[PDB]
Amino acid sequence: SHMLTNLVAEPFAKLEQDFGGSIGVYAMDTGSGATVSYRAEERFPLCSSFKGFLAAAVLARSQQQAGLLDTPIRYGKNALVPWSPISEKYLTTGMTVAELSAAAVQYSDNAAANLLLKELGGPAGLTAFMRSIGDTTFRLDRWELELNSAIPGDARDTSSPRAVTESLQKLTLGSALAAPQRQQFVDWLKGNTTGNHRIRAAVPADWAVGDKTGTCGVYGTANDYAVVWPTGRAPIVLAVYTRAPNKDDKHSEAVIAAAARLALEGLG
Ligand SMILES: O=C(Nc1nnn[nH]1)c1cc(-c2ccccc2)n(-c2ccccc2)n1
Repeated sequence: SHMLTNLVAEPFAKLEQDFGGSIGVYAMDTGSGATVSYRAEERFPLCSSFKGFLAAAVLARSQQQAGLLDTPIRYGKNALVPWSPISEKYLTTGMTVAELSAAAVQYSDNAAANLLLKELGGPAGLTAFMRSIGDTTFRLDRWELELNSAIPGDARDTSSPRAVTESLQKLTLGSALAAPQRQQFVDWLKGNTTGNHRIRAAVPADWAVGDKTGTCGVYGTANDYAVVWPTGRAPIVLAVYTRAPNKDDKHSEAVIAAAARLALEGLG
């Protein structure tokens, strides 16, 4: 589908010129097979958007570990990382593995993320899971909050919008997860609360959307990926990532939404 990529090439370049940074977009229409690419193979910092794959990784481990999702996890005050709005409310009680996973996806809870990263063997364990579903691009290298440095040219804690999309499609529509675990992942993504102004702001009001956002902040680095379900039609999977050369460059949610629109425009 080289035709549709060329259709939106000039609009995408004008958008990233207005933003003053780089924009990486990949989108595939599972109803036709048409794809749109713009910097889709370049590396962008994952930021918080890794927590979606972190939850899918926990779901795959629950398959051969029955009752993993129900295992209570108690944690002290030192386990609290800045921006842990869900975990700091159960500090005196604890939470379940499934609760921590839903908090990491839907609220980007950081203490919950590090607690789950520890459950999987650290960032290498999550990287191991993505390789095991066919993703050779994804890599996680550090924990919260070190993974958010978004240093120009640093491949640590990065993936490509295409690999993100391809892996998201495998885990939400393909066979990387079993039918029970697949629906829970889609359900966790559908209930995300942090993405109202990104991909969700780019789709019609009747579309069902599951997404996970990321906001390094520095270097104008923010992102969003989603599986969107048009009414009575096959779903589209897409990923939109941005970065910028200067540490104090500001990210733009509006730019992310506008990029999600141009990709849907490219696919129809
Ligand atoms: O990515 C993020 N958030 C999100 N976006 N979409 N969903 N969640 C996100 C949040 C934060 C953060 C900010 C303040 C306090 C605690 C954490 N940092 C962060 C962490 C360290 C250095 C620079 C940025 N990055």
